[PDB]
Amino acid sequence: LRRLLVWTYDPKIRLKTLAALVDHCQGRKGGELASAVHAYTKTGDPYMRSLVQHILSLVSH
Amino acid sequence: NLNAVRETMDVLLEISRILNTGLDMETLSICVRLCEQGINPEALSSVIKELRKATEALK
Amino acid sequence: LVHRILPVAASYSAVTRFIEEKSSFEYGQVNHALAAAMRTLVKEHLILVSQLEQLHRQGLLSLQKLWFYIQPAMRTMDILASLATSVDKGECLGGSTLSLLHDRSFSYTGDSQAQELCLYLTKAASAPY
Amino acid sequence: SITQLFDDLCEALLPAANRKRAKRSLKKVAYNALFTNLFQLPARNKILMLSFDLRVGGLGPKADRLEELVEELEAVGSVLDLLVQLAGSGPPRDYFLNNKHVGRNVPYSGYDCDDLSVFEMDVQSLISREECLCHSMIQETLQVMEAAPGTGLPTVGL
Repeated sequence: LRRLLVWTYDPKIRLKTLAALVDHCQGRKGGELASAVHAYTKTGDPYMRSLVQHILSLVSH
Repeated sequence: NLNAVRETMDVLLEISRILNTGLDMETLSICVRLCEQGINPEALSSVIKELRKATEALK
Repeated sequence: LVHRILPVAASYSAVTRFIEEKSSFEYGQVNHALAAAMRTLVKEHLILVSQLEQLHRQGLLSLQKLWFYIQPAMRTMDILASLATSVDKGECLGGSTLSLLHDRSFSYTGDSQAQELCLYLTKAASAPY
Repeated sequence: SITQLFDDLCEALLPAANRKRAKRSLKKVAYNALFTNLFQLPARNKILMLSFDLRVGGLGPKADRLEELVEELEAVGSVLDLLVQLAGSGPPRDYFLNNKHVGRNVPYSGYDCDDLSVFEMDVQSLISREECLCHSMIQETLQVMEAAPGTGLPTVGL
């Protein structure tokens, strides 16, 4: 419907954090890759505080 | 007596096989040593079946 | 898109050449069990290929479904195609293999996909030792 | 101790391939069932009562052997008392019956056609068993060749 406009609408919003994460951590290594991932967890939205709370759940271990 | 209790251990095996009990040689040795203490065997019949149930509970 | 799918066959080429040769007595008694728990995985590889072909016969396979299917087969077969070309290159006999597999089971401790696989490989290679 | 032999019972009945937390729970299972019966006729007579059902189901020499062994074990009393309570829940030519060609002065009864027909059934059970193996080897593998891919392998979970 609507030539895949509505069907890929929901992924675009999520990609607008995943692209932010790869742009943001560029040129950072080490224990600052626990700081940069924690900083993006705090947004105010559950849709991106259940996505970076999973990336963070992997970087914890 | 050590001659006699090896032969009685061997004859004891056949009547545990043909009565279709779950015991093999190792469990037969465990059970003959356990009954030697003085435990009532009608009680042991339940703990062996409960072990064989809860073993299958894992797999 | 084909060159995205080609890494599966490239990560299959450097697996069977270990199993189908590097297991014999001259090579030690340690290349045996390495080719005795890498063979089960290659059996699994051929299992997956046959299960795909059956769907292809019913008109139910194209490049995209194949592309989704092979991401489990290039996140797992690539681990093997990395380990195999480092154990084979350089004489890894006895404890040197087991140090290399305590180095490449520490290379994955933050992935958690490949860590269990490396532990499985060295838990079969530790048995003759 | 006696409570230590119950750990060895858990050791034989569960082999190792986790495997350090299951054995204490099975040890609990071994202890918890022993004392419920303790809160709440000879021995060889039950052997005869079980040899009877054998003879009802045919198979003569097996009953003749079961009675043969308890007769010489009376010529360990508490361990056969366990076997009669564990019965029937575990895992389980000759040319002198219907072949009268061998022997010395063989018994004269005329002929046979009524046990010679149950001498083919003695092989027919084997012929019916060794085809059930190949039914259960083609089935376990057609359960692999036909499925949606990777639902019998955890490789999709990698």
